[PDB]
Amino acid sequence: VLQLKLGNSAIVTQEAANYCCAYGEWPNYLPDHEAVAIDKPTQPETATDRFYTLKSVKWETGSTGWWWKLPDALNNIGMFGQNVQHHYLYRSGFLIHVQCNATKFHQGALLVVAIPEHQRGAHNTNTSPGFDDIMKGEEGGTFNHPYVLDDGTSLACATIFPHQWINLRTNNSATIVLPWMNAAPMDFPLRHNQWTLAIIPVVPLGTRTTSSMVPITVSIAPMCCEFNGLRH
Amino acid sequence: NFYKDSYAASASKQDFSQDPSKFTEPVV
Amino acid sequence: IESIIKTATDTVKSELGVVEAIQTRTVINQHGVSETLVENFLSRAALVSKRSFEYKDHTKNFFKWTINTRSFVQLRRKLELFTYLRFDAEITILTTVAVNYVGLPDLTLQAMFVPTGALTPEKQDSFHWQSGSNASVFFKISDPPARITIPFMCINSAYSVFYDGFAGFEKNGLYGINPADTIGNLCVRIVNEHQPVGFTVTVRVYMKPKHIKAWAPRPPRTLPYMSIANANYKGKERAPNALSAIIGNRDSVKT
Amino acid sequence: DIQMTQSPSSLSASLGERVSLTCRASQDIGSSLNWLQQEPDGTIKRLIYATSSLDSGVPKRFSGSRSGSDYSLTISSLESEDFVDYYCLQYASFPLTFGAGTKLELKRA
Amino acid sequence: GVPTYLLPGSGQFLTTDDHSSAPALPCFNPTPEMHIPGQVRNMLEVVQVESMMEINNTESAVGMERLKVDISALTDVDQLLFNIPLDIQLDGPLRNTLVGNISRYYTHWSGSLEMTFMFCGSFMAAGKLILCYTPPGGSCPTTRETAMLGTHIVWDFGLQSSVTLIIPWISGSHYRMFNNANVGYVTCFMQTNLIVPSESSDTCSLIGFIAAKDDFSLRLMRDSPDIG
Amino acid sequence: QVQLQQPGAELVMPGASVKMSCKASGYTFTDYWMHWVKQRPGQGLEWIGAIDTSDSYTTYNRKFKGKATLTVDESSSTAYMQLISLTSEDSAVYYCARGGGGNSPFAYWGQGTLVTVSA
Repeated sequence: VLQLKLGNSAIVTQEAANYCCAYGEWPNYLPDHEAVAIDKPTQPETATDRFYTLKSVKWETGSTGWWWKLPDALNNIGMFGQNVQHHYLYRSGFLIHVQCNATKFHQGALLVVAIPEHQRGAHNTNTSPGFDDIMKGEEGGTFNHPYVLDDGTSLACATIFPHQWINLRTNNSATIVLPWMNAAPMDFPLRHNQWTLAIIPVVPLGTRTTSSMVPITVSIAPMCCEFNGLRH
Repeated sequence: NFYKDSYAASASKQDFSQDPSKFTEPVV
Repeated sequence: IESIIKTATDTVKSELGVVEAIQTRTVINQHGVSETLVENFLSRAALVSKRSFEYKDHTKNFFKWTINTRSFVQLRRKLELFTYLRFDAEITILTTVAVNYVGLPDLTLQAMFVPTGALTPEKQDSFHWQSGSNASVFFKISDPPARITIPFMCINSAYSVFYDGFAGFEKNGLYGINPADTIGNLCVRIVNEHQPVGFTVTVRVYMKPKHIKAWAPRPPRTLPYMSIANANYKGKERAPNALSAIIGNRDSVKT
Repeated sequence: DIQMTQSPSSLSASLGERVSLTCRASQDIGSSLNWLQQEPDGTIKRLIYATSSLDSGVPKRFSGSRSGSDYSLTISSLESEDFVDYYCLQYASFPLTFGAGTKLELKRA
Repeated sequence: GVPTYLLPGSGQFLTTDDHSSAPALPCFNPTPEMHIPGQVRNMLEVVQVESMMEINNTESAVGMERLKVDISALTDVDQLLFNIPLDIQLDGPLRNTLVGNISRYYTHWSGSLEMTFMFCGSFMAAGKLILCYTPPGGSCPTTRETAMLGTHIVWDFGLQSSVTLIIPWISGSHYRMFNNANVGYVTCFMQTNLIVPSESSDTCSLIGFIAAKDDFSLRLMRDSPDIG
Repeated sequence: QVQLQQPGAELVMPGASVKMSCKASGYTFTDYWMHWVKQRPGQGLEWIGAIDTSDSYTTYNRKFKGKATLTVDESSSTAYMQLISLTSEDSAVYYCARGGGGNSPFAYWGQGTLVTVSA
């Protein structure tokens, strides 16, 4: 019921106590001692703080999952998509709200995990994936084998990353806050992907009828954005 | 360490500090 | 909460009806946690390079290996537990000479480190071995093995084990390769000239990282490694370590 | 995308003459490369895979080596059936690409 | 100068030794340290994080559905669902976890474990279960009337959606050594039938979790057999 | 023991669609990749695309993106290539290869089809 309003937009949200700060830290502006570039970073006030709602994916019983690499879905959207190609460097955090709306008669579970530095892989071939296979854009991608997380690791151990559980009993929504995770203070928008947002249906959907469709809405708020290398 | 560089010294195992809170309870 | 923990915490004794777990007692646990530290865990001397060049009669005869921890697979899954790593490399070169009774002469070897960005016109006798800018070490066969410390060389704060992105800005860099991180090449040759003897020299290079700082622990890799350049997986046909069954199979759930 | 540059595009040689075709890649592809033999009848057949190793059933006259910035296909002696269209292929990274191709000619009058 | 004599074992190369060595690049300034979230200063913090037990692995279990335990509405009363061996070295539900994968690099392991169960079924699903922990050398009961004499809890789906099960550490030795029997078991029966409405699916699911307590310790590092 | 079958001519007027067929036998078809390569009369070879035999996932070239569709059937153990909006631009000999875990190679090829479109 409680509505979260940041920027020129807002979304009604269900109350969830004790949300997830990734690795127990809140994203903040770049401190002076960790700065490198001597220029003045441009700081959007309400511009990059608005909620960017992606396309709602249809979640069926046989859906393996979905993954959105940041900031790949945000490469072109809104005014923030402009600053992607309009600036040479950036650093930002993300406030991710994933809300799955369904009645009390649906059963299932969703594992929403934010994977820092996710290196994908292809099944039964030694060829490295191409450029379009990695970077989807706003569309996103679907796991081919979510049990191995497509990287060869184990899904049972995926809980080491920041995550929240969406169960159709207790809470139908999740909120994850991702600070800046990088080796370098700033990075290149079109090249490197710091985080990855993965929604994995650990327990599939079920009901009496054979066909059931439960939508999932994903919202991303780029908090604490900075930009350098102004061009064009 | 008798050398002039600090990175060439012996490995320091004496740091026992921990913060389990950022993993098991990643909440505020 | 960040606090200093020397040993595992103790246990408070327990004590009709409630509205926690079981009945406990007071136990003072003196078991040390020092050996589980990331420093003690990641730091061990392992063999990252093994090569033996064929030397009998030359009347190629050296080796240079760009250092990457993916060559020794036990260390690869070891270092893939974490994302970013910060450590100082400690290299030790061991020289052993086999026989293909004459007796073993004492050769003089030169181990030279070439950092990334230094052009190498690679030859055994070419002048790039005598360059004063490149740090070199001279050691005989019978002696304590030569040991040097390589500092932390990077543009960023720490290495990237898992790099999501591409190389350079040409939009084609072979996915999974970080341009920022390359340490360099390690060039080793025999200082002495060609002696027509059939002895084979076997050089072993060990690396023990120190001052290790880790971030973002990751799940282990259950499936085998297809290639060293990327994360592709295949899996064994039968369990374990498969795509269908990673964990071994049993008779029944009630067994 | 990584481009494979195959040169020369054509050559003229007689029997018993050793020739070599050098392909250069923009990005380093590692040890992964393939050579394909295209017969004039429309059937393509592999020859070299992963540098050194050679197909079983293919005679040993075909060989290959890596200069380390480049890849070369060395043939000891030419034969009447050795005149084909050679293609150097990179299976290391998607998308996979082909070479420009090379057609062999015979010295005549 | 100073007269010195060599002790036995001088000049040897030991793999576990710790000493300062000559730096290869004198007067070199490394890149300054920047604060990176989630610094791990000890491996025990990784072990304390919960992870998925796979209870469904017997046969014909491929990937995802192995993480859940199927429960239908037609199952009868007082039927044994599953038993979970506590052996870390051998392959149980526990072979690959966050506590299991890290412990295979060691030998002597001492500490208390934890289990969380979560019911993923619908909101209107009723019924009760019983989770019976079996001490080591327990000789697991056939029916629940023998297992109800130990430490257990009757857990309702509707009231509470989760289970907290603490496994105490009971052993004679201060540590237990991995192999190259009967450490304990956790069993689940059917207290009553599963009651679901007519608009909800007949099946259900359960996801087991395991983590380590704050007293869990490890030592005597070794090589991981998991390679293959 | 192992071969590849891709016969046929398939001449068609422009603006229509075509669904090719590659039927592989003599090995395990579900466990190996499928590839497609075209042979143009102008002395050239282009890479059509790759498809995982398991379910769905494919990779396409930028030039042929959207003009080609790949699908496989694990029952009949066949590989299909769908093409739409055929213009006079496309005339070539389409091939289908296999690959695998090791080398992901082109080792086995098909006979090929002669595709000529005319207004």
